[PDB]
Amino acid sequence: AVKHLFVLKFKDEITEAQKEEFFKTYVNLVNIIPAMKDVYWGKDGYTHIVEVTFESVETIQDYIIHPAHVGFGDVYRSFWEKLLIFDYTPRK
Amino acid sequence: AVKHLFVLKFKDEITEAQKEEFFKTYVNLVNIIPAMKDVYWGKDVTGYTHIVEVTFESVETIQDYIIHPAHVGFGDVYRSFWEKLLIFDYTPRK
Repeated sequence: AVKHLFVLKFKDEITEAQKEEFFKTYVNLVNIIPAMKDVYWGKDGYTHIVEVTFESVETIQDYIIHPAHVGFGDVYRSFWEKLLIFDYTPRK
Repeated sequence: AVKHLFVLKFKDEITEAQKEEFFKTYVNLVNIIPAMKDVYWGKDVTGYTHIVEVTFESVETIQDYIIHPAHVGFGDVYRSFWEKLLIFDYTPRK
């Protein structure tokens, strides 16, 4: 099982309630995007972390071009100053 | 339960043998440092190339890990392997 992990910094103008709303609405994408298996997010100049579980590297791409994900980006991309993305298979 | 996450880029000269020993030694710290509950690492397939996630009981046990001599030892030996590093400590939530 693979992970889609991303790390974010919000723009200064974004309020605390807005950041909270951002993650709540993101997590709700589990209700719309079949590829998303689980999501967790957290707050520790990056401040926030999001981890999504996927069946495979293939299913990650299904999430990427899903119309709800594209829609989320269009509404919310303006919230972040900068973002890093990582896709990988956890191993020990 | 809290998460210790770090993301790294190795310096260009670092070999595949050095990289594997690096994660092999780091993963092995679970057996030495009680605070470390589990570890997984991965290489990005999409700057930063590698991901390491450590699970801890709480933020208190993270500090036990931080000053543990085996952890300090890992840092002294292996810190020269990485060009850049980001560290995050956070509680996962939904």
